[PDB]
Amino acid sequence: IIKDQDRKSRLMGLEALKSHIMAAKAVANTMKTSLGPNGLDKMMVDKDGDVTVTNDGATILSMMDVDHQIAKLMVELSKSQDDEIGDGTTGVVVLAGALLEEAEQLLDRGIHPIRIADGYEQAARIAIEHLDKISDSVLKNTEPLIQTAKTTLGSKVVNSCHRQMAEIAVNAVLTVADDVDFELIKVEGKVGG
Amino acid sequence: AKLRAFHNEALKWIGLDLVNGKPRDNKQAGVFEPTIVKVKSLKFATEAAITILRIDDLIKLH
Amino acid sequence: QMLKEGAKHFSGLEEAVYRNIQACKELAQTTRTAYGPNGMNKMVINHLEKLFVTNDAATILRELEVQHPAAKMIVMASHMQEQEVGDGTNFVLVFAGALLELAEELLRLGLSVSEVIEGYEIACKKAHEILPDLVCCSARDVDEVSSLLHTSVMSKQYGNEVFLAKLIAQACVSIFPDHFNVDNIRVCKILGSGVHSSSVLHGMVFKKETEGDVTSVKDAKIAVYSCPFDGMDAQVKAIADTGANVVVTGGRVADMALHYANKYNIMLVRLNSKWDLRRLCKTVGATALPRLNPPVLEEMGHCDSVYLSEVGDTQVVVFKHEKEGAISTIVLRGSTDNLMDDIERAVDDGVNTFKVLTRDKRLVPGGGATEIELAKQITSYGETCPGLEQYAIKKFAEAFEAIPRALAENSGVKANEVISKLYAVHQEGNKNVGLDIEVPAVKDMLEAGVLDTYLGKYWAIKLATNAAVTVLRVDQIIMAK
Amino acid sequence: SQEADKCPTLEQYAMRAFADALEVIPMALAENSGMNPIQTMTEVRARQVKENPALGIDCLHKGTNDMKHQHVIETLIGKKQQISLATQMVRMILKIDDIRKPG
Amino acid sequence: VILLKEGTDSSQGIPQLVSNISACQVIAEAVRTTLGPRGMDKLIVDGRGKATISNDGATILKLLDVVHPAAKTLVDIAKSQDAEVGDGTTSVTLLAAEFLKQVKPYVEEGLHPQIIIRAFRTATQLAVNKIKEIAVTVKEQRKLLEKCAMTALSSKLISQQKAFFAKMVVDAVMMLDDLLQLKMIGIKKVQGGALEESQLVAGVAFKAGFEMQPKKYHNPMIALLNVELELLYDKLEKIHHSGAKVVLSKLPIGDVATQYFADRDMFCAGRVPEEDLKRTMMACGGSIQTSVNALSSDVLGRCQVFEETQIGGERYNFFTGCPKAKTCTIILRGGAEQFMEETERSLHDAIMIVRRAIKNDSVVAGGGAIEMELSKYLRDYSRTIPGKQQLLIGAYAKALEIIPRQLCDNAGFDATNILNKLRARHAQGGMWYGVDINTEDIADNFEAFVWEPAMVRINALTAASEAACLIVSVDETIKNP
Repeated sequence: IIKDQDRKSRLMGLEALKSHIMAAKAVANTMKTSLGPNGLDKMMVDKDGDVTVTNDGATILSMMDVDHQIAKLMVELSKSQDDEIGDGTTGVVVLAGALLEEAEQLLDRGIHPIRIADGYEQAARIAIEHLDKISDSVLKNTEPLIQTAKTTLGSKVVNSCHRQMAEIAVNAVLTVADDVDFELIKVEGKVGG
Repeated sequence: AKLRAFHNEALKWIGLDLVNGKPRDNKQAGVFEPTIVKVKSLKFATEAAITILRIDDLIKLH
Repeated sequence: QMLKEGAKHFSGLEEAVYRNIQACKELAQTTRTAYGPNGMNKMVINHLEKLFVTNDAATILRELEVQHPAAKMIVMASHMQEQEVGDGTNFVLVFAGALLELAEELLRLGLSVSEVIEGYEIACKKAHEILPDLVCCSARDVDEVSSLLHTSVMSKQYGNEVFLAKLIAQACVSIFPDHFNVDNIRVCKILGSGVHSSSVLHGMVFKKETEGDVTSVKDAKIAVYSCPFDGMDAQVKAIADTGANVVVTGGRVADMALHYANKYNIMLVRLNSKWDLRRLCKTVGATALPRLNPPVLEEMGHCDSVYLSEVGDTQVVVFKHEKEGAISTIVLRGSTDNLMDDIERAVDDGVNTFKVLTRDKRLVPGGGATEIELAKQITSYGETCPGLEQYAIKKFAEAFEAIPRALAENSGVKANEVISKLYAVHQEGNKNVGLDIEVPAVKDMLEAGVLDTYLGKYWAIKLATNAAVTVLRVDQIIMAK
Repeated sequence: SQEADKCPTLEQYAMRAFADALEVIPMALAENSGMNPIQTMTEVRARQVKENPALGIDCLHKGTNDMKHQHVIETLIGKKQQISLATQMVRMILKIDDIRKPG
Repeated sequence: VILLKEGTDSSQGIPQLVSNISACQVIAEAVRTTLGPRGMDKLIVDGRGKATISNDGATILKLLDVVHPAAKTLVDIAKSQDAEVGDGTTSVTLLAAEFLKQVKPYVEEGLHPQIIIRAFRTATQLAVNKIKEIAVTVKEQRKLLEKCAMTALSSKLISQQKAFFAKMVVDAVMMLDDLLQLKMIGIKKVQGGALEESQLVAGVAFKAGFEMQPKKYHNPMIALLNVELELLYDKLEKIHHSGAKVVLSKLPIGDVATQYFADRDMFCAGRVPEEDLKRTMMACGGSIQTSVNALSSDVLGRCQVFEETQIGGERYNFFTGCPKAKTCTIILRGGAEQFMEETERSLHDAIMIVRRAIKNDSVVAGGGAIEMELSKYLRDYSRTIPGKQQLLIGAYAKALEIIPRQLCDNAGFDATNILNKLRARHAQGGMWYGVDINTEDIADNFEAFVWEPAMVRINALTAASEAACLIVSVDETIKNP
């Protein structure tokens, strides 16, 4: 008789693939616009009538009405990316979508889901192998450090003085460096100036 | 089913005698048909399938 | 205007017959599957979302939502039959329907309903005369006892242990059957291990509540109480003066009444159903002492064994070994509640069947054998009784052909073939000839063992008959909405 | 892509697709920059294979240019982890072919 | 008029079996994908949000909104499979449904239900027996057990270091080897480092007391406390006067309180999770106390080593070296959560196999290797067993071909080519030839070291088979709304 009551949603066969594709691709296309220094900002106004002009994906997904499971997953990717290192919270989102966008293609060809994961896994394992190959191991190098920091303080509201923020970041890390501990860094914040 | 068991026990000469209604020795009974019939039966029937399976689309039109 | 008010479903003559008969057929066939070792149980779930998996027709009808007038008559037939001997609960049902079916066909032809009843009623008395003559009287005698108990255990879910359930019921009903009574048998469904673990305890089992008390009391002086032990010292102290080392309270007991009964080394048991109290007064000789002040030493029953067994991992007091234990307890064991339910359902039946023996030794070779014989006899009888009744009488017998028909039915054997064969071999092998489902072919039921109680069949014919007849008379009934 | 060829099997088309999904980031840059994503990747993929991967997409000058010189560097963990996270999640969903959600 | 009210949907004859058969088949299919090492997880949502990612049929059938009779029965089967042997939960649920798919084409033709039960019940028996006649009884020995571990990790993401992990599994199973209780072998996954760092702890380990406190204290005297150590010096003194040099307060610890702790030389951590608190209790053997005044000398557990290292920057405490560490904690270290997650899954199963190795000796070729054989022999016995049972038994064997069938599908390999390729290689090699899904091709399990307890297949067959018989027996469904 009635296995699943009402108010549900059962995705079987290509129905599950499709749904995720169109659901993710979309969320991936949304953030994709806010990628890079030219990133397009978004305004997330919840139900309280509060404005939210942010450039970060995690900040946009944390205020976006996400009902679909697939979308929520994309919300956990930017959140995880933002809770570990933070930088590039946008990338992971856009990246995830692209992969899926391509996957669907292979699917409609008759290629089973599991298999798609396989290839993407091996390739990824190799994608890193190469990225870790082209790298140029940076040097207590005052020059490169202050630089890398400026590449993170760019396209932001703190870009007007990314130089001062980087300078503090370098010394702060260099001091508590022994393996660097982010705990030995107290960030006191007070109004004034 | 009973035919199969009695077909691999009392050898080939074991078929169904509709008259009586039990696996009987058609060879001993006298039920014999020229093998040529069997050949044509299979051959025709077989070729008959291959063709219909070889049909992906047609066009008869009124 | 309207002959009758609104919301009053009426039916007259044949119009009613068709409806009544039809409703009874579907209801009689529904349980028809629950006949023989091929009995296909059913799952009925009432409002309270309760699942009932039983093979007993009576249990089915008394759990099905029946609102059809005539249909309710079938629930009565199965009810009485279940209260008479238990076995044959489905027998009456199916048969009752077949009768109506053969009768209805007689009316559509032009035959008077009156004659129908007469013919059927007259054949009902003839059969009740044929059965007692054809019946196969058996020998009490543990040898014959197990034989009938062994033929009443099959056809159920506990057929895997038809040998155990046979001896278990053979021992119980053979320790206090003065005039045996099915009420002196207390069955307990304890979960744990297979049914091949069922034991026979000579007494009554229950559940105590105190630990520090004597778990295993020797010659105990049981004192059945009903008044609560709440306030507690003078109450429990007045029980130690009489020498009551075992207290069986009917209601709850105060914590201070337990600690005191726990200090006096007196095994106390609270929350004892009203029936468990009565069964304890007729097994050890205890007196239902209301208040806690009038008890004495002459009100204490003797129970040689009152220990705490944790069989299946659940504590249970076993009041066994008494002077005149008139009530024994059947300790059932099951791996699942499902198997435990079925088993017990069948145990009771056997208890009634045995009760039939103590009041009727006679037995007939079931499996359809007796049915075919009666059909044969009755038919001939009809030919000896001239008049339009000759048709009704023969039709009545043709109904008995529905019993073996159902037998080969729940087995997938062409009735048309098995029946014709059965009769032929039955008219030569006599009564004993029947149908063995386990092996689709005619066989001597008496030899196969399959033997039913004479009295079991007797009532069936009468009850079913009289009942069906009634439902046929009331051919016009509106209501009064 | 080249490694996808050195290794046949159905995983070949997979690796290829994976690579194609590794071009989105750049293509997007050209997109959000205003330059035609396609025409951009045209000069990119070209100027990249010729002058090593040290060249990327300068969304400021609209076109190709050596990143190492433009001082547009990024920690390895950034990209490194990025591929991971995205890959792991997407993989999970791929294994999801049925979700019964009541209520 | 009218038997049943407008609501008692009566399904008898065949319209009852069908419906119950179709749903059971569909429910099974749902989990039919969670079969194998690369199963298809299912994020079950409880409407309220909480999403649960499971791969086990039981956990899934227990979290889904089941509102169908024949469906709720499947949940029972899964529960009866999960509480008996464990794995195969999805299988038994799928098989039972499949067995209803191969019989359906027979019912619709007129094949009597009961008769159907005969064959099915006869087949299951014939099948179960073979499991005891074709089961390979293997041998203990740290050498063999380690082998049984590498085979459990091979063809996986951990295979990269399955050599080291296999050892940890064996030791973790050897240490607490008193019938090995999986509920005692803990697995601690913590991101940071490389799989080449994961080690086996002879106790437990948690994720401080003071910057530079006794990092690695010799023999500790565990002092667990539920209450917080905040308002102070009174409580700290009580701990010192008890000999407790190691305290673990479930709640935050006072700033100053921490000071006197570093002075009296006593390692004490604050905000210790409830679960962890219990672990230490089952580890070094420390008793949990709510109040600090209830802590006595007989409440201070004992351990061999206690060190605090920064595995990934975050200092971690270890509780290794317990007198009777009947609750070990496998510390795992890795790069990301994923890799570490998979690791916790590979080892989990690995422990299972190593477990069933020390327990049940008789094993069999998994990967549906036994199924292919059974399906073969069963087909033969068909010829030997003519009549109805013949054709049926054959179809029964055909069904058993679903285990290996879906096995390949749950990876991406063609079910046809393999199935046929299996039957061929099977009828030439032996009863060991199965289907190495990890390689998507047939292979000998004896050499592929792919084994599983003889019980598994047995517990599945019977339970799964009998289930179908139920839905088949009950030829009618009434409820009474």
